[PDB]
Amino acid sequence: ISEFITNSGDRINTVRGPITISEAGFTLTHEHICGSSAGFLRAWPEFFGSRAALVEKAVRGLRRARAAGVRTIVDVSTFDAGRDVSLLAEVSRAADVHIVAATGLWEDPPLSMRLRSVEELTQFFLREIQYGIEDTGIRAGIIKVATQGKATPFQELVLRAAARASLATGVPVTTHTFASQRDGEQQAAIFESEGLSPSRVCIGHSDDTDDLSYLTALAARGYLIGLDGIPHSAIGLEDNASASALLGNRSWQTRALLIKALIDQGYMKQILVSNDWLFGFSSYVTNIMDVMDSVNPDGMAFIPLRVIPFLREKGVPQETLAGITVTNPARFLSPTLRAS
Amino acid sequence: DRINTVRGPITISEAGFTLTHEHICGSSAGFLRAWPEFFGSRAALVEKAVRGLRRARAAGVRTIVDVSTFDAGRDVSLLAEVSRAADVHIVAATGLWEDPPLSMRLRSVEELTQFFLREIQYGIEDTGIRAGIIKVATQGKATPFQELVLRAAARASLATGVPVTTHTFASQRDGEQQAAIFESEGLSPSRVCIGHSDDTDDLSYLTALAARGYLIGLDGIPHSAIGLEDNASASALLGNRSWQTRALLIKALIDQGYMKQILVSNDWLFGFSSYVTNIMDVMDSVNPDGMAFIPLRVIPFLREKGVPQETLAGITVTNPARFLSPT
Ligand SMILES: C[C@@H]1C[C@@H](O)OC(C)(C)O1
Ligand SMILES: C[C@@H]1C[C@@H](O)OC(C)(C)O1
Ligand SMILES: [Zn+2]
Ligand SMILES: [Zn+2]
Ligand SMILES: [Zn+2]
Ligand SMILES: [Zn+2]
Repeated sequence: ISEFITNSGDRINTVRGPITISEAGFTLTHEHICGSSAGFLRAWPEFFGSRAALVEKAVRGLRRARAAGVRTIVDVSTFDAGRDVSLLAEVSRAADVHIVAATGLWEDPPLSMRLRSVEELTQFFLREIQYGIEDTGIRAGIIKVATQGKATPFQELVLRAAARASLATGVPVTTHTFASQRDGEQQAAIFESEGLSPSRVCIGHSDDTDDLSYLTALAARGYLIGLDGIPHSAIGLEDNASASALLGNRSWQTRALLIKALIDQGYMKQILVSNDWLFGFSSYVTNIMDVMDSVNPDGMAFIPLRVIPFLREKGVPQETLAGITVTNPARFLSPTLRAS
Repeated sequence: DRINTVRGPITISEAGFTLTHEHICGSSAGFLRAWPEFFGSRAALVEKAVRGLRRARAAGVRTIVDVSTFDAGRDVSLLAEVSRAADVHIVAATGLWEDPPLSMRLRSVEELTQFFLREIQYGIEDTGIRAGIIKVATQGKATPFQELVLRAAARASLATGVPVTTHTFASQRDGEQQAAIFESEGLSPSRVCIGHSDDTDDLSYLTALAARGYLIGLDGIPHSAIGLEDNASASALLGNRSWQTRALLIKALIDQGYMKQILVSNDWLFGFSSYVTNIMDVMDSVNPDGMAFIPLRVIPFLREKGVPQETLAGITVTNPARFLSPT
């Protein structure tokens, strides 16, 4: 019954305010409006043509995803990935797509973050969840963290501060991994040393690897497996070294078949899927957004328009695909009880 | 004729006594807006900076050059607010310091030139406030990216006439490599201040650069960890040379004939988030005068050493105006 109930119930924070869990609907759990650096969009909007050009590009892209069935995206851009929550709020309103904003730290923290203690980082993450981001009043609904191989000492602090903020607020944790180095195992160990429940943790970029034994072992422990970069592929772009380095040479079909493999091995309930797409991208080489758009014009609509029909023909029932894209994110994003 | 400040353009005669290397807040891009509670609050930081700039003003300072770049967390709206409430001109900076994020580190020399030009010719962010100086940095041998920033700074200076000021590891003679790269771009040494030059005691390094026409930034005079020897982080940042030792380098360059090329400052701040947490309180505990340290302590020290008032006015008024005046 309660799955049909919109006008009451528990709540997820978005850039437009709280929404009920049922309103979230089809949710992409790892996306970006703009992948940048802190303060960069405000200091140099001409890098993106203009701020207005970026807004208009993002609103059209979100409308394309919405027409394909998407109702919510989780923007896992942190402070140091140049998250501008005022941009998210504007494009969410214009496109009528819910956007959940993130706290945490990604792979480019400035000195003012790198020098902080685990206690200080915990207060910063709590601030963005409990008080709001900057002076906007918009509260983060997820905590994003990152490793790229064996964790640095600072990255361990970030992982611990994220676990502590999650336990205190109930909001979930989502991670960036170097999947081929099995980063999720060390992340899991640190999270579990802090008492964090695996069901509150998504081990991301897990479709970057073909090692099913690594993925199923994490899923068997209750971790969520983020198969979040399905359209990332430089096939056909072999003469472009920067695009090949970033997007890899594994096909989207290979990445998507990992979704079916986890389903076949009984781990449907542990799967989250996404595109890891963006509408602006300044933290890499200059032409990269144009290159990515030439590869995947569907943008964030790639999961519903391409991946779902591909898995359907492979025999995955629609109800299973709806469970992965609607129910699984709703359980992930719904805050748990605060500790104490 | 005019110098751009955070309150708009001013004429050369309005600059007056000018501190040429200062910071309202040493931070990181976006950090003040995202975590103002690190500084107590934004309002507390404003109040502290206004009290400090008002004390400097009462001591005779009329202008400071805030050499905080994008990646040092420059918030030009903060600079404008504090400048207005203390009635002290503030010149803002473009360029890049020692902590550029990926979106900067990945850019070409042409792209960086366009960014520096934007902040000088158009304005910083959406504020309409234009930079009046370009800040660059090395810490020993330049990284490949730092070479790009030095060349972009030279190109922006040549296009606009605004000067370049540098951060050095002075004991590694970084000014020599900076000079080499600048001159390979056709930049005049008279448009360049080699900063943190009081961090070294090698007079021959400084005089050779000044004999080539460079300006010499003796800009961290009150930086000293004397009395803080049990504090490893303060000692590493501030050094164990006394302020008197740093100030005597001013007199030495005067005595060697370079008074027209000396620029003096405090390199002080009112907030400081890019280092260890307690550092601003520690620094304030050894120099309560803050930015007033140059007029209240260094000036009398040099006057007792026999430096005439006309020479000290030349260094603190004439030189900064000549340096900041475009082209
Ligand atoms: C800012 C984001 C982070 C991660 O999702 O990688 C990509 C390349 C998509 O950039
Ligand atoms: C932000 C400023 C930059 C440079 O002047 O170093 C100090 C330590 C004084 O911090
Ligand atoms: Zn990532
Ligand atoms: Zn991402
Ligand atoms: Zn410096
Ligand atoms: Zn400085």
